[PDB]
Amino acid sequence: SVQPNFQQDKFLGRWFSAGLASNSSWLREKKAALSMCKSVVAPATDGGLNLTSTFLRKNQCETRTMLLQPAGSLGSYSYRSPHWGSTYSVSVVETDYDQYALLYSQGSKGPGEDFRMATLYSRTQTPRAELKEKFTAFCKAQGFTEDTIVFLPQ
Repeated sequence: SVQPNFQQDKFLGRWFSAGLASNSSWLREKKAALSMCKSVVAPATDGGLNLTSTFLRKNQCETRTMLLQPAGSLGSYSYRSPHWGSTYSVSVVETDYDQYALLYSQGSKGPGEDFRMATLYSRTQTPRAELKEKFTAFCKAQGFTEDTIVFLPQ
């Protein structure tokens, strides 16, 4: 399921990763340890997106960029992970552009085929109660149990 009439240009800019859910234990625990991270979304040369995330380690702001390649309909992408020998489908399931986006990622090829993750993006570092509830309900609809749902603190 993809956001109808998806406007990629309105999805650009600064977002904060405010929650996630996944069937991968270690990803949930690590992302929890990192806290909310800033993401910057910019158009890529191939018509898709560059997603640049930053996180703090020790005295340092580390930068990571993921190329989300267009996968055939607006709002859906594919991400190739050389380190994990795998390719993943990434969809913007729902967004209002100015406050939130709900994303869903699953493995599509390689050993990470089984992987699944729901992600909450907010335009601010303090998502409102109603958006946290939306996200919990989104995760539940995607089969994630409440124990796999994690809100990332600022």
